[PDB]
Amino acid sequence: HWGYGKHNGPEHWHKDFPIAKGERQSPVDIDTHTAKYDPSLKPLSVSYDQATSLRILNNGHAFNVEFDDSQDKAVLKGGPLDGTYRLIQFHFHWGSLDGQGSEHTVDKKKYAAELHLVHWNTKYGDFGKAVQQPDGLAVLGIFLKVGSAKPGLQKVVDVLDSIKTKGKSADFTNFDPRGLLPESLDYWTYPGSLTTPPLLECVTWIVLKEPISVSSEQVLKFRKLNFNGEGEPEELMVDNWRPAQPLKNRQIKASFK
Ligand code: NA
Ligand SMILES: [Zn+2]
Repeated sequence: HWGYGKHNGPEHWHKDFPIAKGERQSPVDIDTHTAKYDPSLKPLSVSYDQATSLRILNNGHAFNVEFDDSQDKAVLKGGPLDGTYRLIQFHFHWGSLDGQGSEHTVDKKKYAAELHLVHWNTKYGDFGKAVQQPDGLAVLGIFLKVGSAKPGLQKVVDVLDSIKTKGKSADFTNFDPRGLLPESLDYWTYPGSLTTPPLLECVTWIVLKEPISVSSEQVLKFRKLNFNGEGEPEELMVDNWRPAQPLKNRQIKASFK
């Protein structure tokens, strides 16, 4: 019954998921002046040319665009990562107004939304086994600010009418996630967790420094989605973000000088 409301939101999650108070929880605030440049970090290799999207699903918390991860098509490697991580899905977190919505913050700044491209380490064979490992996942996080429209996002925006409520899905083939990337791949990285229950501490976070711009109209359509199922009282899907969590004994590294 976890969600984002007063009675089931982030402040309650620890009761069913005690790791919510663990040692490597996400998201965090990125304090830009103390994130040291690490010249040993490699350029990020984002290889999405062969990505096969399949479907888009409203899961009652966000919407997921799902990919065929049965072969090494769309993969992330390099950067802080050892080996190869396969893209399984992407989703967003966003706010009720433009001044909040992101999960990570940058010098306490909240962006209007945040895109998460979720990948699993192929050395573990399946996603379910990967989430039993401290290096099982790599999530590429990209901030969204409101300004000019993002052309590569419009196909997502236009299908949302068909998945308004929890449990609805639609065929979503031939979507190219390269259209959601900014120009620069400069990033910050740190070890963390899933930002929704079960909050598992599996994730190498890679957060890009450069936001993408989306239009007010694009994010307004996100905010017309529903957390509820069909036939139930309408609860707009907004403010589906977890606030920043204590950094504890971690360092955030920058890929850029
Ligand atoms: Na530091
Ligand atoms: Zn997420």
